[PDB]
Amino acid sequence: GAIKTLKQKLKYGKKMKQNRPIPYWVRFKTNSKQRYNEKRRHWRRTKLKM
Amino acid sequence: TKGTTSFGKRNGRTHKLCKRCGKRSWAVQKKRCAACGYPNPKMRSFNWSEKAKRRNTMGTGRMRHMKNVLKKAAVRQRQDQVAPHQKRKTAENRKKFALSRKTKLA
Amino acid sequence: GKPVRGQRKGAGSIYITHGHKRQGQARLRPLDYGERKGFIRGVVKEIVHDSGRGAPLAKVQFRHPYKFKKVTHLMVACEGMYVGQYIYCGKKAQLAIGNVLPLSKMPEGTIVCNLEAKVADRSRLAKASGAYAIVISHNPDTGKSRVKLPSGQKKTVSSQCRAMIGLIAGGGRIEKPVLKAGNNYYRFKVKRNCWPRVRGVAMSPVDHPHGGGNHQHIGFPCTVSRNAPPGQKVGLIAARRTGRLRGGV
Amino acid sequence: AIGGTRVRYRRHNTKNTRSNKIRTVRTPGSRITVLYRKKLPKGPHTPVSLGHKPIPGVKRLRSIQRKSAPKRHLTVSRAYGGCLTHDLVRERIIRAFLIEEQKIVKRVLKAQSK
RNA sequence: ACCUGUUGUGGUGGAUGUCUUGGCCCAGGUUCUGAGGAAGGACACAGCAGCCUUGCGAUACGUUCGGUGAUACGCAGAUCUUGUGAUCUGGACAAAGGAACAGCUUCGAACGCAACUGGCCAGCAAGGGGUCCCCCCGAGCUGCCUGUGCGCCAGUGUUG
RNA sequence: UGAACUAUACCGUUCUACGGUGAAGCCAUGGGAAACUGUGGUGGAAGCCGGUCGCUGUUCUGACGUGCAAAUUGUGUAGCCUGAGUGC
RNA sequence: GAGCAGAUCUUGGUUGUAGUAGCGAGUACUCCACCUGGAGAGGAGUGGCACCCCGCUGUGUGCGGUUGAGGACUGGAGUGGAGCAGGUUUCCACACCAAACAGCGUUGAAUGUGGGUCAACCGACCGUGAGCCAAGUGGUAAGUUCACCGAACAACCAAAGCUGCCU
RNA sequence: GGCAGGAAUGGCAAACAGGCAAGUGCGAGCAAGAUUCUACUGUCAUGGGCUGGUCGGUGGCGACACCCCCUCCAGGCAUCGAACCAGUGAAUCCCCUGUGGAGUUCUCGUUUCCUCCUGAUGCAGACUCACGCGGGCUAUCGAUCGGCAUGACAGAUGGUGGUGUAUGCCCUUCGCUCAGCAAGGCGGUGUGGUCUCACACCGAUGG
RNA sequence: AAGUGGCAGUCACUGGUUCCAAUGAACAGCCUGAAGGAUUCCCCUUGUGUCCGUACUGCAUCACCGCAGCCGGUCUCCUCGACUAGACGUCGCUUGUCCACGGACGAAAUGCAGCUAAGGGAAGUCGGCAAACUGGCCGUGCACCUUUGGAAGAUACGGUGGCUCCAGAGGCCAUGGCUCGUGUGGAACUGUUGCUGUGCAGGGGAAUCUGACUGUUUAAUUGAAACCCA
RNA sequence: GGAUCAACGAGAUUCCUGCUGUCCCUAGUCGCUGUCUGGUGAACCAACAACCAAGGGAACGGGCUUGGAUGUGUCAGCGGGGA
RNA sequence: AAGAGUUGGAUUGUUCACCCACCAACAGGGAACGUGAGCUGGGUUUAGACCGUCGUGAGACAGGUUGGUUUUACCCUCCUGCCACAGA
RNA sequence: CAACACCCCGCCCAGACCAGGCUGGAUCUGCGGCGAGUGUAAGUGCAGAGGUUA
Ligand SMILES: [Zn+2]
Repeated sequence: GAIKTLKQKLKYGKKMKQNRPIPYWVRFKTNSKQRYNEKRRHWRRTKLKM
Repeated sequence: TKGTTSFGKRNGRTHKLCKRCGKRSWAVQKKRCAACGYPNPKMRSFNWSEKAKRRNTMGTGRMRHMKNVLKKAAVRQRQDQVAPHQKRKTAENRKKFALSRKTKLA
Repeated sequence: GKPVRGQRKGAGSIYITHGHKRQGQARLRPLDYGERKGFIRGVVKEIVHDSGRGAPLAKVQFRHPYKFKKVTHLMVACEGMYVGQYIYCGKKAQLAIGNVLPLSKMPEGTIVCNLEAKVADRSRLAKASGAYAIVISHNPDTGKSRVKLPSGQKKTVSSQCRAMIGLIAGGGRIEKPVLKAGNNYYRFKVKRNCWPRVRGVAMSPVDHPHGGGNHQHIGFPCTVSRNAPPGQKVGLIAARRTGRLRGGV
Repeated sequence: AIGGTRVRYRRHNTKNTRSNKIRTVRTPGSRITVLYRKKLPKGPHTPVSLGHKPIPGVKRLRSIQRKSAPKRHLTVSRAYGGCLTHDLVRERIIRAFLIEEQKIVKRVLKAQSK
């Protein structure tokens, strides 16, 4: 709902920011780097505890 | 009844985020973290769970001061491995160093 | 196996009194210079219903002993006491209904209520609906007094204990048979968590010394000892006798 | 008429408590909205002891309207005005006068019997 | 055509072989945290960055300085070269000189009181700003136990 | 460690169509020597009845029983529905 | 730490079953048009024809979305409009569905990018209630989720640090 | 620092209870927020600066009415259950007459449908004998006068003062009139270029 | 000059009335009075109003929980027209929606659901299980037994449409104008005797055992004679 | 707790009436299945297999022994068997 | 001589038993005491509860009573119909 | 190559799907008629219980 705490809102915003796919230029980093973002949540799949 | 149809009444929150351990283990009603026990000053930790200790031991966080003191200790240790320590100024050279300094600056 | 109902009650978690909306302690005005030497006047300012109690209470307002003020005490009401009554409290008070005076200024036939059990105590005896004590006798050798209590007993209390003259109001309420379970429900809902009451023969042997069996019965004498531990002290506690009471009690 | 004729809470309370009390008005824009009521307090009263009756000549104001109101809305121009009704004031006067008279009588008659 | 089989081949599958910035084991040394704020937890911080980092804190993948001495790099972009000089590295870390020793949001022993609140628009207040007042911002001080000292006291305690 | 399901106590608070029936009290009135009493209304009580929401869960021993569902389901059938009611 | 066929053995990958059982509550769709690489449907359909053209022949009751025209459902104790708890960006727009998901796929709560939430008046915040904590004191070998919460109601208690005038 | 007061530690805890104050165009204009922005129209709480002569005064028989700080105590509001009955008001809904637009018209139907609206706020007004909604109180009179009366669905009252009467007095829910305010909205009828949109006109402020 | 078109349910307020062996919070804040005391004589970060929540969902058929986009569950508010006693049930304006994997073939057998069925009427079966009968309202009327309250809607009998009339209640302006019983009774005519025409909507009676009643109960095989009650 | 007991009961039992597909004795009809189908598509189970009679045998065989059958492969059903 | 037949009911969970009838007759038996992925669930045989007797008791009871979830076939075969290939 | 069989398109005496039967100048789709089912259509002019009006 609309009612939140400032702490909860900051945490939800950080989770929104983390919910992002890897930059494209990252795989090319010489020593073989990450291909995809394995830490990526979706509101349907997995819920935040909070 | 027990299962599917009483899992729907399961809103609410016994626990919420604790401000010491950032874990959703802080019991709301009795304001007591179920993991670290926040209100009391000691951290909650029992010998009957090595894993629970492992998950909080010093070396799992920033260590933003103990890492520095440990790197200093490492510098000292890898000096003393090369050679035992020798104090630069001792009782037998203080006076010589001091009067040398005096004549040189005067 | 498991503890007993009357053993979980004494723990006092959900068996606390439902007193939130009550009026407070109903006691006689404390003993001070006025009530000891002469008399003090108080106005019966209000008669009120107290939750969980059968007798009405009375907000009675006196003056402050040493302050410019008005102390509004609250005492169980005397039957016949009305609002604006001017009750009198002290040694030189007169023998009138509602007055509070020491148990020595009372002749040996007086009917008293709100009786003290100790000096400077405040009304710990004869306080329920229609309750009254009767002053039997005085002893000046000791300064004491034999009084007959509502229970029919005869208690000796000092003649400096203060009582109130008359009956306790709200009398006659056990002379109406509760007709429904809901009446007793509402009755005890404001007193404490004690109703309904499961009987021990209807339980299982884990829950009560009476439970179990293929027929609901107690297999042992119900009359249990007085030294019985808490947990087997169920039944008739240290009963001197049993059965129908006939002739004398 | 416009947008229907059903209504909706406009404040942060969706429980039919004694403090919501919507009013269901119709707006200039042919709409239909709610306006919330306010509690009308009982105004001053005589003491519970002396009969709990309302005192005339004073208007019912909430707390802060009372704080900011003119003096005529709050007071009456009699003794104990706004705190007692004229009848209670009268019995107070008469009881006081007659009891002082009896006090005089008794003290002078005891100084006589001296 | 279907089935069974045998080869060849192609798929599905990840066994094998070989290795390994990893573990495990033994021996030696040290044990070097914290009210000057620890260990942990949050929220922040990158031109293109989500994660990770014993990265870092509004000076935020880094600041001063030393050692080194032309890179760094997945893209670009101006700085940089017989040099105050790229990069990497050293506990903000060497100077033997009592020379030098920056900064570090926020909860946390967590410290004005609280807190599921960034609440009490806390009290006091150096200063800065808008116009003596007043207004806004505001460093800093205010935790408890115990010890010592200082100030003020209390007692029909002992006395003068 | 757990009272988010669930049991119970307290604090605050919410919800309860439409009918049937017709308690006390009351009004007129007939009878009677009186005590008492007949009739027509009014009134709207009850852990009263039917019944909606709702809650519960009888019966089909119906459906399903690799389900919609680790307990639900019927264009059914039932219990209660001003109270010892109900939820948050 | 040295040999496997078994231990309802452990971990992994598979097979038949089997294109099978199924994907049957909540009444329901239809027509034209546009959006398409294609969707009134063809692989060089076929004979002249030497690709144009003229003939002949075949096309599954037909993907998705959205206007419009009809047919129906919800039927105010709603499939409507608001908010609680919970969710936490799912909201909006654009691009995009040939990666995958939606038991189809020109659509979506999908994917990618970029936006959006403005308060003296609506609420938390202010206290108080049930209840709790510190303090005070006590209990314990000892920390404690040890005891007491007592302005109705405690104690073993020196808790009035505030107000008026003078200064 | 002196004097005078001052028993009884500090908090937490309800997004349903207590608790200051905002309404309309739901728009200027949003793709997405809106009692938050916007245009109007308001409301609330609170701070600072400035400019020999002192119990505020008066009217009413009364109920009461009007104009011109400090201490302590006594009260009260906040403030409180449920059900049922009656009344009034609101919006909804419906009806009659009329208007503006639309649907039907094979026949009938002065027909059928929509619209014709009004918020907070005002130290504005008329009543308040509620001569629309009802309680309380005042003054006068003094009842049952011999058949007691008044008022209610039901209650209920009355020498502890009924009925009747009047400058009657008070409070409150409203409702009504005005300002807000018709400029807005609603149902339309048009003009102008068009555009990265302003003007004109009409149509119940009905019972 | 300055209530009033109507009346239905809801809401608010007002005046009451009943219920309780039940009497239905506190605090902050605010006000009045009583008694004392004392009494120099418009402008300002459009003054201040700081801090945090503010999207959307939210009885969800896809936004939460149930492993899921699960016929389950989950808090409150508003709530139109016609029939009707109606917040039942049936249909419709406003709002929203056509989404639940579909298509052909009259579509076997079997099944799960809806209905019918001659003659008989429990002969079926452990057992009338399942289904059926009855059903609303009005008028007449109603037995045993009884704790005198009930039983009781006992059982039962008759009627019910459409149309045209006849009676029948009130209000306002001033016995006339206007409004005016969707609320009742009677009659005439009428119909292939049929009318609570649909949805909805008791079958009834007579005993034995048992628990007095109402309430409670093993969430997920037992709702009971068990528990509770007075 | 014994005995009566009005009222009440989704309690247990018995009788009567009415009514009926419960039955004699079944038939018809209809929606959704199934049935065919486009898209999608599991699991249970699985020593290997999968026609019988008798015999013997861990006394009730699919295999053994002696006989009798048996072309291979379907589709919808089916509940005897696979103790 | 085993071809065909051997019934309708009342009580009882009943096999059995016992009556009422009809009939030519109302024979006796088997098949995992045929037959529950065919049904039913009356009975035995859970958890609830009552009575009686037994036991100090919890509890026992071929003593009585009431109430109590019977799941899955789409595999193979048999059987029923249906069809093709016959190619080995 | 033809000859025939089969499929698609038609009709059912048949059928779960298949299979079976019939048919290609067949047929299909209508229209008309017959027989049947219901029970006297709309529109328009015979009585109508009564009320209403001149
Ligand atoms: Zn913690």
